Amino acid sequence: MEIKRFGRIREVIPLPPLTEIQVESYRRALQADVPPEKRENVGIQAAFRETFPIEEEDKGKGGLVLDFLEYRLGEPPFPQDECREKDLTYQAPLYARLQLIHKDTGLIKEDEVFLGHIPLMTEDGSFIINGADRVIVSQIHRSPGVYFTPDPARPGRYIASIIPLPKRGPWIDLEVEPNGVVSMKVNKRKFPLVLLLRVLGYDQETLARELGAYGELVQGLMDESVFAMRPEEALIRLFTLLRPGDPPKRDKAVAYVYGLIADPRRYDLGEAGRYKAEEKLGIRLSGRTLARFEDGEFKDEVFLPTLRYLFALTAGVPGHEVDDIDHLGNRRIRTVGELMTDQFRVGLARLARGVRERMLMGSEDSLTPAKLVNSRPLEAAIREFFSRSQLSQFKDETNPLSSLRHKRRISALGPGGLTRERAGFDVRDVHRTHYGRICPVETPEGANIGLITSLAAYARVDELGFIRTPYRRVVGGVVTDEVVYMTATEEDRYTIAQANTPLEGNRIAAERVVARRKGEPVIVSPEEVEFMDVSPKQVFSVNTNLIPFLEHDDANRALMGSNMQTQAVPLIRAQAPVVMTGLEERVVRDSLAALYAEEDGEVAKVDGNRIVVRYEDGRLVEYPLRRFYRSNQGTALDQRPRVVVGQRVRKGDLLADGPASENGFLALGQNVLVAIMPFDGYNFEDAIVISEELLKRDFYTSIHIERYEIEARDTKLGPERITRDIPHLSEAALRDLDEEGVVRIGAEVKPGDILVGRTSFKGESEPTPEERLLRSIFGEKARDVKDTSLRVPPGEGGIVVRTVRLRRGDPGVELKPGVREVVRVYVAQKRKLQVGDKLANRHGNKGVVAKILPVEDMPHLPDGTPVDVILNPLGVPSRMNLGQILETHLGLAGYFLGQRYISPIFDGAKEPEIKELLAQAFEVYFGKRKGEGFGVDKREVEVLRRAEKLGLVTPGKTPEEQLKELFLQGKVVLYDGRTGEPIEGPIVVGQMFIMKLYHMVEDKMHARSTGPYSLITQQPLGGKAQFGGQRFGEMEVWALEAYGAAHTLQEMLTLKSDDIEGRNAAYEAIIKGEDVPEPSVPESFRVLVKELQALALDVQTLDEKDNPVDIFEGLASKR
Repeated sequence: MEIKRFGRIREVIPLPPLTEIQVESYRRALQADVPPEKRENVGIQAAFRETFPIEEEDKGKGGLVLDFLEYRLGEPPFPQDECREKDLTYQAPLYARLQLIHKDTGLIKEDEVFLGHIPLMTEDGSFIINGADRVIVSQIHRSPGVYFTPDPARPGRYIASIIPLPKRGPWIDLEVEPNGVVSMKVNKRKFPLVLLLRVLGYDQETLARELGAYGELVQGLMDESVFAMRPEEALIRLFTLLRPGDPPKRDKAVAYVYGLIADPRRYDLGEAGRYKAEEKLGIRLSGRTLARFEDGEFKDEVFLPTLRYLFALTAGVPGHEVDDIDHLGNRRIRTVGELMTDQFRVGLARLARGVRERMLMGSEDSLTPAKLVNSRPLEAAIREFFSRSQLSQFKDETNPLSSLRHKRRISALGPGGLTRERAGFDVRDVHRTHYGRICPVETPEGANIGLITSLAAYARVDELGFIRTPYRRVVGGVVTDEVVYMTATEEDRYTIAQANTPLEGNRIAAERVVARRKGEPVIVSPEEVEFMDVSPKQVFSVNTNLIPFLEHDDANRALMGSNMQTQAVPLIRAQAPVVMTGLEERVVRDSLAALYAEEDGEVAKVDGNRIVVRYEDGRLVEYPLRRFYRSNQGTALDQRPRVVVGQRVRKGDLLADGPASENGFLALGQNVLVAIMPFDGYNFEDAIVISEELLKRDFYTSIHIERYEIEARDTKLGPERITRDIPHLSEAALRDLDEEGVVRIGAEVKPGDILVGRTSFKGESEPTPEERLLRSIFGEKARDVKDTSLRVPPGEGGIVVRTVRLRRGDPGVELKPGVREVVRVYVAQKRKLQVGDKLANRHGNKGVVAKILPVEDMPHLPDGTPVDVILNPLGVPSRMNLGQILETHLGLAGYFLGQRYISPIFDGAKEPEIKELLAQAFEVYFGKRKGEGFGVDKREVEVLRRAEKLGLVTPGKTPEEQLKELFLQGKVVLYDGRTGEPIEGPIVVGQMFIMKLYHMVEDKMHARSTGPYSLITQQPLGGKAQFGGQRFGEMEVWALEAYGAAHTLQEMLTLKSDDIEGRNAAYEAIIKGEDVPEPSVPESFRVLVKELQALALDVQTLDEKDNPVDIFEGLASKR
């Protein structure tokens, strides 16, 4: 096979490390690989320094100084796989150096205290919390700064906002309502903007003239002069303004709080907050946030500039001071590291809280180790974030691509501080700045609609979570190969152009060429083009980039296509698309599906379980291959060796293929020849007709594994024994229960077979009088033990492949309390494609198999080769994704030309280039036909007749020539298969890639006859083996109500769900073939009446004449 790739836009730079976000964030987060000497001090070390110097001075005796030296964590308790076999949280041990000082001679240094076991990251970027690999999804929010937004209801003038995160930490607003008041609010109630400047030292005269000479608003400032005439007294006066009934005297205490340390922030001095400053408003910052504690007299280079800019914003063009909040230079992305560092610091505070109490509890000086440190907080805290945070979830590894995406996805629903469930509608939409920074497709149509999405191609989190998107520079009419990752904000200052601009190299080629200033499409000139787009790829996400001709598909349906791939299941037979975009390679590679060769060398052994290669460096290493592992969602992950024995390997070449790779290429589902016409009704709205032949070959077939588990619980009635003993009826069911108790590996288990046996006790506390007689009659001596045995749940099982049992003397495992022992049973099964299944191409055409046709009679081409699947055309006009029809065509060429292609995103193949390849295909198709010995059918000629009358072929040309034309159009003649006659009119056909979608647990069609019932609510409930009833909602009630369905609705409310006495007599009646009984009162009704009686109210039903009647049959009358 050969590869031909069409578009030419010089791809200047390789895509970045896809999991860089997850990997590097945790790198900077926990800087543990490098000594405390190394400078990166953010994250852990930062959070540590933040709360370590615990100064506790006076109330009794103090002068406490506990100081941090160096943070070191290094020897993991156990390893990865052992952490999955056994329930274990892969976490590194950490204990930093600590030394507490004394006001008396002595400083005790108790070196280590290991508090907090913090999880580690896998080399791919995923975690391992408890058994399941988990992932921490990034988030978005208002980057702590100051903005000015238009006022709420009064059309008049807008107000100022100062945003300080963490939560604890004031939230300021400056608003002027001139009849006599100005408003500045910290927690809530407002006060004067000048009483404060006065406090700091700004007097009426110097203030008003320098700041607002150009600003008449200065008059509101010098207004209440009575108080402006006393400096430091203004300090006490504002204190007075706050409200508790506090001591007037507190020298410089609260001013400190809004001064240097806590409330304002320790975000790195320099670029954290001072960036939002010098560019947006005001020039300097002395001390991180408005901070100072040297003379008692505070300095505030921030309090005056904010007003300075409000006087400026309100008075003209110092610049145009309006902040579009959604500008990404305002909305920041929280990489993993930050998310963990914050929970780590929260724990540090919980820790430092308890320690303070113990600076008073310890008797004399030996209080360094246990007296100050308790590991209970940090454990619960960080543990809670990895197992319970709404943000970290099961790794979605249906197929690698999936998990990769789930690792990079961004969420709102988080801290609660940033964006909750209320809407913020504007945020949900795809903002202008989302360019190269977020996929415009990447959003879950439905409930949580704009609140989530995975990021883009070249998108990278620079220093602080600001997705900078790359844009290359173009000085004059010259375009460069240099790139600038720009902030959202700066992007608007320049005139940027799209990549589609005809380029000669550094030369722009057309005078009137498109560019877009700031969210506005603008036809600019080559001389104005300041910057240019990097690529068509950076615009979207990975998951999306994988789509062929994205260019021709409605952005709405292209979403479906992207989410579809996230639902792709690994087939034992994985093939790459006949037509690819170009990243399939990089996907499998950057994801960790296939195994690549470190350095050059030769191959030694090629097992089905290992490839021990020999590098030319004089070394050889064994490369195990995850034979058959269980993915979180139950898909097979096997590495099939692609290298033979003794082979010189290039550095970075596929030794084995990942779960779904063919040859280092991503491959899901399989390329199948497909006709695109209507069949009877088999493909009616969105139904798919499939050729039986597809099953003959093991084409769409997938291996699944479910993990049934049972426990031996300790009841006070007697331990539940796990034995081959199944008390009541046969040995026939005990065969596969070979091992005494457990089931034998390799045994075929059907629904209702014993997977594992167990024996618990009969009653709650007492034996049975009636059951006493029966046992005695045929065999008194009857093991009173109950059959509580894990059985195959309806639905399906396969053949047991592995089993695990953990008994009494536990190795290094965690058995829950009461839990005597556990028994796992891994079962595997081959899933061959069937009518229930759903398959869908990358474009979005989704559909279910409705009929598997015998190759005998499905559409067949002139040469005996028949089509595998017949897709309905109707599904194409409405939806707008011609891309699939473009794929099919290139596919046809690749079938006869025996070649695969790579059509980039928007630069790819072009309609003429394809008509070209089709022209070559015509000779392979029909050229052989010529030589093989035959010409054209009566049929082939006949469909030509109807085709020229149609208008597909130039009348007057020879059939040979006419068919070429007809072929180039992408359609060929097809005969029925059932009749052998032709299908009037050419029909297109070709090689379209189609994947098979994963079957959810719901897919296991749930059918329930009778079963359990809830304890307080008496409505049907399922769980383990009984399916659980379907819900009959109001919307459905009305449906019946509309109909004359009286009884049928009664039934739905009585006999079927709540009529306690009803459902019982119901069953029994049915059992005897009795026309079911007439409904008794529903328990929902009785539950109610009583609920109602619980409250004073008395609800009594009445008769024809206002008289009693009785709902509660006979249990309410007394005694």
